[PDB]
Amino acid sequence: GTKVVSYVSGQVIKVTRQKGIGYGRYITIKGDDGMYHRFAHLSAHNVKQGQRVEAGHVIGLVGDDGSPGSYHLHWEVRDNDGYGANGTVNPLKYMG
Amino acid sequence: GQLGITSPTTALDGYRRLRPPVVANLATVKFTGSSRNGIVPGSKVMLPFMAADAGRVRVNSTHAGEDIAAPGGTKVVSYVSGQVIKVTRQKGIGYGRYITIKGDDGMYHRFAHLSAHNVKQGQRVEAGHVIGLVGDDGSPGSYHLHWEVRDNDGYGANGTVNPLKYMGGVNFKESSAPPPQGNTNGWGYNVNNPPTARVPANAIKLPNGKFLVNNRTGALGNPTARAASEQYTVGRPVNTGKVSGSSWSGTNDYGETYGYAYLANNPEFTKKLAITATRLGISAQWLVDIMAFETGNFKKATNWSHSRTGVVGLIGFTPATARALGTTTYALAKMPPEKQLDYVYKYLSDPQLKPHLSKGVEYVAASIFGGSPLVRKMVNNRSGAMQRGDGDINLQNYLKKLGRDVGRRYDIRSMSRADRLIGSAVHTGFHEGCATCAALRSSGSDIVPHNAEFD
Amino acid sequence: GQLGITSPTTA
Amino acid sequence: DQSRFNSSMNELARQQNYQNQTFLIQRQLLQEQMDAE
Amino acid sequence: DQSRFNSSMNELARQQNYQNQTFLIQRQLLQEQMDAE
Amino acid sequence: AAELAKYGLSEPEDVLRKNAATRRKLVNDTMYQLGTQAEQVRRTQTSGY
Ligand SMILES: [Zn+2]
Ligand SMILES: [Zn+2]
Repeated sequence: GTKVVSYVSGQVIKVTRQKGIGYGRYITIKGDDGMYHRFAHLSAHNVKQGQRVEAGHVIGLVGDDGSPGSYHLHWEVRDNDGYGANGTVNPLKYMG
Repeated sequence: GQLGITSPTTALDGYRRLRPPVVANLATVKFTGSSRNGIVPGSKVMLPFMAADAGRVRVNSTHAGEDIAAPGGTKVVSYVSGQVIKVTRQKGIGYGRYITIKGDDGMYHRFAHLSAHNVKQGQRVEAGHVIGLVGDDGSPGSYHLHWEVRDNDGYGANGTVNPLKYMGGVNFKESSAPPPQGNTNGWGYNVNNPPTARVPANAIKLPNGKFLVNNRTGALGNPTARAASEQYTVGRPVNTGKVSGSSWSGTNDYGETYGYAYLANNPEFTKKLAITATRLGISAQWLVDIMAFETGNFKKATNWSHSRTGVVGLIGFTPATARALGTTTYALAKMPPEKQLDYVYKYLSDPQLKPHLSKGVEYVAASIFGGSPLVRKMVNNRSGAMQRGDGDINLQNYLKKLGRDVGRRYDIRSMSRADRLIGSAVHTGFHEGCATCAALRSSGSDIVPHNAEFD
Repeated sequence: GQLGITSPTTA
Repeated sequence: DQSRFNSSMNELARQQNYQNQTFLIQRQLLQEQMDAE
Repeated sequence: DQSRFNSSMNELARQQNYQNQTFLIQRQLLQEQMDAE
Repeated sequence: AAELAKYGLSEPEDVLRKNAATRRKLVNDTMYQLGTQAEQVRRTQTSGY
């Protein structure tokens, strides 16, 4: 039930759903810092495709798509809008 | 695939035409011993002999040319592509029967002490071309090949380079045969979740995620390696397996590329294809393979002039099919594949086709190939629909060519009996036409017992 | 760059 | 053009490395023959 | 031109080995002189 | 018509009549340029020893 909040101001690129293993409910935001931020494994979306979100905007709720019973948030930072591991940066090191 | 030397200098009437006498594999020798003459330890040298003759030739542990002792009758094979300059005979001491080839690498290669010639002066020979037979002009009783490498087309020792040292330091591809086709139940690529464990590309893709590298076999992610000769014997030869044509997990994963690069570079198309496959109740792999074959591996999806009969689209939309769907062939060709997936789903949603789609890959292939009457004939007579009597455009061949681009072959009931029976031969040595032998040699492993995989 | 290599098996 | 230049540079570097390795092997063999005498 | 450069490098290696080959004779003569002394 | 145009004689009679000498001259000039380039390549083929 906790709310995922965008830490950077940017434009929401895509709000879709992938059923199965990875990226249950994922929202991608093109931050003003030049890096793409992805929040996956969500329960519901509060933003819209092509919407400009400021810092502190509410994005959505956390989900349990990976491990039922325990809720978590898949957080990933990229320099591109791809879907692979080629271009991924560790979010903790990046925010440090 | 350019057999032989691939150095960055080679980069730049009414009668039946026979294929040139070119082989697909070449002999290589790796010396781990201490028998040293100046060539770097542990290097691989490409001999001008056939790969099947690699074990029957010797390097002979004083002149400007290397002598390779080979049994009488072996064929000398050109390792580089070039132009044959001169083919003559010098009777006496040196260069009994010699053939000179101006290789594309810029160095002249001379093969002397031959028995007969198979090339002609001024003939362009590709890599792997058969040049001639070995001779015994020097020492009668024992046959050998005088091999010499030069930077000029002279006749002296001024400009000679040791063939072994020269071959040690050049970039070459020793094999041009395709890797064997088998089961890839585990050799799958997911763009969202890439595999954690990987092996060098020269490995053999065994079923269920197993592999064979450097005479050692194991599983992906498992550090425990077993000897190839100990586990794979004559009783249980190396079999690449087959993919079942009616069994699947029941769920289609978004981003599953199934070994196809187009699905990897277009994740939106992969997602849409997974949605369509799940909606149709069929495995995504079957539809992926069928569309890839029908479009030449997704390189001709939006081509509206390649087919002279007017066939375009992911699944090969005929003008009659296009009219049935309510559109035209040109419009179907113009739309992107993501949009064409909607029309593929609409065509496959036909109640004369949809109920039978989930029964296997063969039903989907028949529906896409012949349509409703082929599916009805399959339902009424499963064996009759897959007859191999002449035709050459029957459904059996269509199912045979499915999954070729990625190394997948399907084991379909009432169809693969001939493939299983014909391919049940066990090879204990090297054979030129066998792809498994070429893969074994390329992986660095010895020739362990394996099933026959010809083409 | 793009992901993938030319297929070693014949097309 | 950039890819071609990179390939040419890599080929030249590996050729020089192979030549240096061959020279080192020749020197080692020369030393072994010296020790033989 | 690339082939010409490769041939030039090969000739350089050959002449380097040719000069290096004198080392065996020099060592043998040094051993002979040491035995004589 | 296809195997006529394979050689280049499918044009109308007047067009073929007006375009004979110039066509032969162009063929000769192209072959002369090709031979000049071939001679240059062969001449540059010299041994360094
Ligand atoms: Zn996660
Ligand atoms: Zn000889």
